[PDB]
Amino acid sequence: QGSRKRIFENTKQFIYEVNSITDPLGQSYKIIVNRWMPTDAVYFFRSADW
Amino acid sequence: QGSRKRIFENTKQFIYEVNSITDPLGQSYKIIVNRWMPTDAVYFFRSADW
Repeated sequence: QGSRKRIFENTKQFIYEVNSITDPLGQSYKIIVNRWMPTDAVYFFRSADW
Repeated sequence: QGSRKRIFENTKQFIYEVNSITDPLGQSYKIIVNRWMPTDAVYFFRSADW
């Protein structure tokens, strides 16, 4: 908790916080879930190099 | 945790919280990581006096 880099999303009508997690280095990570994952592995990427 | 002065950065679409640590004296300090460090010490500076 004490090392949780909060990150929000302003929309002019609501401030939607994001389910993000950060490492000791400060690198923030957003967490999204997909129903078609193989269920026996996790993926880390930027969604732009692909 | 209770004394950590959480500072944020607006970007017109997101609010990225910075990984800043504060001292009991009330001053805040950003935390940046670099592979170029000697790995055995840390530097406290302003980034504008150099």
